[PDB]
Amino acid sequence: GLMQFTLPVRLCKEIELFHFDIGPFENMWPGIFVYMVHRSCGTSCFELEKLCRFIMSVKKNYRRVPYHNWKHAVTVAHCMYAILQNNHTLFTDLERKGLLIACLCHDLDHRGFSNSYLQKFDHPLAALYSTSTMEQHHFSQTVSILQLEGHNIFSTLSSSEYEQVLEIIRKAIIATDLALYFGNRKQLEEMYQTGSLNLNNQSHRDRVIGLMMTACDLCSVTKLWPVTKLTANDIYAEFWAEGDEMKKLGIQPIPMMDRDKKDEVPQGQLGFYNAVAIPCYTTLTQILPPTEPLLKACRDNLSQWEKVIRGEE
Ligand SMILES: CCCNC(=O)c1c(C(=O)OCC)cnn1C
Ligand SMILES: [Mg+2]
Ligand SMILES: [Zn+2]
Repeated sequence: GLMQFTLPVRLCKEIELFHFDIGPFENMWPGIFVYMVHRSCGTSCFELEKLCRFIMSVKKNYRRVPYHNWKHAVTVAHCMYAILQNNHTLFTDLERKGLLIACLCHDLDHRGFSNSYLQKFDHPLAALYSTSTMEQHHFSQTVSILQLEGHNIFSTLSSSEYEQVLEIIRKAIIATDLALYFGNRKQLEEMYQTGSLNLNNQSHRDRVIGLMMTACDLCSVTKLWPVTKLTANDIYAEFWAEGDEMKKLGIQPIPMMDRDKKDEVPQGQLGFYNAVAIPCYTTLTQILPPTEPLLKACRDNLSQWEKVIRGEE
């Protein structure tokens, strides 16, 4: 009850910043996650005992893949923590609870492969879920861990509060499906420029939360250059493994995933910053002006990728 989580001074200070890196000590990441929940939500909102058991079942159900791992889960929850703390009054007690758990859970049981590879492989998950294949699985794994004896961190919500939070978490996780991002940000762009955007309109909140999810999911592009640069290696380790599996099915992969075309990464990053990241943080900043640091950090890293092509590194 009177049990707080305290961090070392540098973590205590740096964690509040968008660009915070959770460091290489895995055994600290749970404490970091609880610290974020307690400051974002209250020391009340979850029974510590039940949270601590949920966090470890969640950790256990992430795999040892180069990028889509437990570290990704906590980095993505941290970025949601920075957004929610810089936009205090805009979000309800339940949204704050739901989104942090959504972000920790959003890639549960990822195998390091795209929705596309499953479809070409004809993986059984591509039969059970025709769109947002991994993402329907991720929410499905979430609900399974919530159903374990001593794991319902939501036990003390009213019945209708329970269905509201599992609905926030489902929309939140599904929205991390990048095929859905393009449409969602188009509709948010138009609604803010024709001025019809209304944060009291549930279908509008849904879209805004969805963009937040995309923004947190992508947030390795908003870190300091050396973090972003080293994360890019992990991301390409999964992409080239997938490309190798595409070749194994006798399909030529897109160049992004072809490890022979390692030369074109810097140009592939420019495409992704221009086509996805910058448009994402731009529209986010417009709706939530305190998220600007993410835009500024993204533009800086766009700049750094340009210097790699110009042969300046
Ligand atoms: C699979 C997740 C979607 N993409 C990314 O998260 C990403 C990329 C990328 O997609 O690059 C494509 C050439 C580059 N940096 N980051 C964070
Ligand atoms: Mg995902
Ligand atoms: Zn993710």
